[PDB]
This record gives sequence, C-alpha cells and structure tokens, in this order.
Amino acid sequence: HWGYGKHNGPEHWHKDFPIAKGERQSPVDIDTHTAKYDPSLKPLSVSYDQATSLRILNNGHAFNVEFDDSQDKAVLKGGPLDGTYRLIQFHFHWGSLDGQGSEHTVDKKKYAAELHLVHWNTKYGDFGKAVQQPDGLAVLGIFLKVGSAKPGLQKVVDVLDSIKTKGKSADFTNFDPRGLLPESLDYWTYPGSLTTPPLLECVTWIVLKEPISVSSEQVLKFRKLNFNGEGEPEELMVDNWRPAQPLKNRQIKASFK
Ligand SMILES: NS(=O)(=O)c1ccc(C(=O)NCC(F)(F)F)cc1
Ligand SMILES: [Zn+2]
Repeated sequence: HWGYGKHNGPEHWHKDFPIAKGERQSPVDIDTHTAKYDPSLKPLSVSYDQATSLRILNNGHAFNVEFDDSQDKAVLKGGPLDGTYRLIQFHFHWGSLDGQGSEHTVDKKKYAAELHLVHWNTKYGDFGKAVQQPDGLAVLGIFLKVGSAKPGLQKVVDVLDSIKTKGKSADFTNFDPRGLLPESLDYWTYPGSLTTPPLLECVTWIVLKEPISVSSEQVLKFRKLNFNGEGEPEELMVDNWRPAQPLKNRQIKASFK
C-alpha cells in the first residue's frame, strides 16, 4: 500500500486518503518567532511510573513499542489537555543522514529523528473510537539530535536485530519510557493529525522544545531495519518521515516565555 518511496510516498497519499490535503494536517514547521506564549497553558503531567511495556513490532513503516493500555497506568494529563490520555505505543521517524528524519521542524531545522509517544483519551473507551474524535489522541513529540548516547534508548536499540523485517515482533517487557524524556517539559502545542495514513485529524500535538541526544551508533541501528518482509528484496527503513504540511488556520502555542 502506502509507504515512503517515490512511488508510494507522502505526495501520493492523498489519492487514497483525501484528508491528506485537509485543514489540520501534521507535521508542521514550528516558527519560533510566530508561536505565542500562552500563560494559561499548564505544565504537562507525564505519569509513567506504572507503565507496562509488552512487545516491540516492526510494522513495515517504523517499529512500535506497545504498552498495556487496558487500565490508567502510564498517562498524560495537563498542559493543553482535558482529562486523561493513556499511553498505547511509541515509535520514531528518522532519516538516512543526520540532517533529516524529524517530522516537525523548528524554524525549518530538521532533527535526525523524532519520537512519538501516542496516547488516547479515556473518555472514548477504546483507541479505535478515540481516533474518530477531534480530541481523541495526544502525541508527545521529542526531537533527537546526534551527540552523546541516550542510556535509556539502548534497550530498544539492542532488540532491533530481532525485528529486522516487517511483521516481526519480540517480547519487550519492563521498559521504562521515562528514560527517553529530556530534562525540561517546555513545549509547543497545536491541533493536528496522524502523520501516516489514514491521516485522521484527531491529535493534540505536544512537541517538546528540548531535544534528547542519541549517539551516531544508536541511530545507525535504526537505519539497519528493513521496510520489507523476510526473504523479500532489502529496502532499508530510512526516511520514514512526512514533510511539513500547511499550517492553514492554526496557531501554535508555547508553554514557555
Ligand atoms: N504519531 S503519529 O505518527 O502521528 C501516529 C500515531 C498513531 C497512528 C495509528 O495508530 N495509526 C493506526 C490507526 F489509527 F488505526 F489508523 C498513526 C500515526
Ligand atoms: Zn509518528
């Protein structure tokens, strides 16, 4: 179906998913001079102490670390959000080279990669109902730059060999996603969409200002993954990012002065 190549990449997606040309698409460029500080924005509450990771899956577009979301364990609250959003999975988008890979950009600057921690609003009961609602998801986005290693990422990098190709999964219990956060939780926020088909307009985006640093060796391991299934021709999983989309009639708000 859809993917990231010239024949099936982002510029094609609108033919099967016409919302691609919609009014609240993601990602976007964050213009730091135009985003306005909103003193009414609350601190984010990231409550991940009770997180229960279960499995890691190569789905042919990225790899997802999945959590048990059958109760209010790992949740995101506060900031621009009303109510409680449960962590369901995280994944990354990254580049073939260090100068590209993020989906959001900051003053047109691309980072090497971007982590998305995906949460759904518990008022809608299940994830499939939530993605049908304009306030159904909250995705916490964190930029990755290349520098020092991120110790809390190494457990993820070391299992990637076992899920090299599409449809492979592995047990992945006891992973603590607090080890992927930066020091500061200052953020930008705007209403947007899923960045992969079906491109549903159901996301409150919360993008942290402070990137995390990962090492060149860590990001090199992401780039050894494959988009293809086992035995099929090898296509390295790189450049699985959607470019910035028109901001249209939206305002990006900053939590910080
Ligand atoms: N974080 S993100 O890249 O915008 C992103 C997060 C989640 C999903 C997702 O659950 N797609 C499967 C669904 F909902 F069945 F359509 C897609 C994109
Ligand atoms: Zn994503």
